[PDB]
Amino acid sequence: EVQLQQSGPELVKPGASVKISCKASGYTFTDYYINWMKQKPGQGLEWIGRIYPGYGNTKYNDKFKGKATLTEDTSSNTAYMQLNSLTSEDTAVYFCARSLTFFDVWGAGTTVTVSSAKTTPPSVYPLAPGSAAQTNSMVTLGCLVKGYFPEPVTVTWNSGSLSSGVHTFPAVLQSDLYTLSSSVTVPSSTWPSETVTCNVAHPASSTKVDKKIVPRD
Amino acid sequence: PHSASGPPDQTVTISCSGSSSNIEGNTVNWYQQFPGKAPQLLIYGKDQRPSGVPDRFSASKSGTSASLTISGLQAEDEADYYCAAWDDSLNGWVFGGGTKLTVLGAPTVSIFPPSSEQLTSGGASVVCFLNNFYPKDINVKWKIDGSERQNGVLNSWTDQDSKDSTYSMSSTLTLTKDEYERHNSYTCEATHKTSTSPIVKSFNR
Repeated sequence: EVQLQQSGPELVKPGASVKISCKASGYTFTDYYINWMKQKPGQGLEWIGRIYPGYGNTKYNDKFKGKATLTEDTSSNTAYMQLNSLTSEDTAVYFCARSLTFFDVWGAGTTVTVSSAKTTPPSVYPLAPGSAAQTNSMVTLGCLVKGYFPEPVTVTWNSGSLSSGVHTFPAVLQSDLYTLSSSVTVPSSTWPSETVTCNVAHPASSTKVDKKIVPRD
Repeated sequence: PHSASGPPDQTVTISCSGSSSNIEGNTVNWYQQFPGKAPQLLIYGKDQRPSGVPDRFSASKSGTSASLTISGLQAEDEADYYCAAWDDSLNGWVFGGGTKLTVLGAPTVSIFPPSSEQLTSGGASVVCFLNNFYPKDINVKWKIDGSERQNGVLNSWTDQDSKDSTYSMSSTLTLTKDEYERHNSYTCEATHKTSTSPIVKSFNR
């Protein structure tokens, strides 16, 4: 099947450079005109650059002309976006698209954060109930992911097997550190019967930690 | 509009206007960006449906005025709809604002004391669940020994859940270990239209 997968994002200092790649599969890559579309935090979609399988190679948003270079390697089925002289305005999720008119296929997107702040791994704290009032029926467990930078972190419960009854709250920024929480509601007979764990990944610092939820004494 | 709150089964319509005619060449498309997903094209060439898109969607318009209609809204329809032209139609390609959707809203209903592990670091965070509620509007207050606290509270809402169409919020109150230990009662108080009196959860050290 058709898929686009981006990689190369992360933290970059203003003026620094980053190179994003998109890996295409499930279609004849050489046939299609490919683009990058970006979305700044809490804002709308914005076209960045296009490359068509012609004799030449490209179109650019005016603001990125001279700083960004869009290229492709048809032999590796890969699209590239070289970003130099990055500004704070460049912070956003970058999506690779394979339009036909018309962006019919999109990548998952990759977050690029242009900031002076340092990479800081998250402290992950298991949130076990501190009251016996909430027993039986449904028990709610928590995971607190505190003091990290930059976004994003990934939170799963039991490596993904626990999908339903999960609320992962959007992170709050405070003094260049993000904190988020995630709650999970399971039947009380599942916990502490069987293990419940939260899995936190912070690829910006290569942090990958699992915190088993153990009941309090 | 910049909004759109429709009940399941009812019709919805979105309008899009362009400053210049774009009926030529292509090229007017409609995209849908479901929460936590990449945009997905539903209609191209004004009224042609993309593969997989339900019959419920219909696109029309001409010149500078465009409309996207959904004869019957289903839970899976929620998200952000965008209007867009062709990058090679008028260059450069541009998108409409936000599909009419923008909001608030971020607690927890179920309260948690700081873990022993955190207290060791010299910090103390109290966390407060407010799950599966509607409407999104809700007010959460923190009281430490009866006194309301505004400083050091982080709130954060989830997008509307496609399974039950409810929202959930998380509210965290972060104090130093020293200040946490100089007080006894910690309360999370939620004001929501569903209850005449605020819902209260608390614990005492």
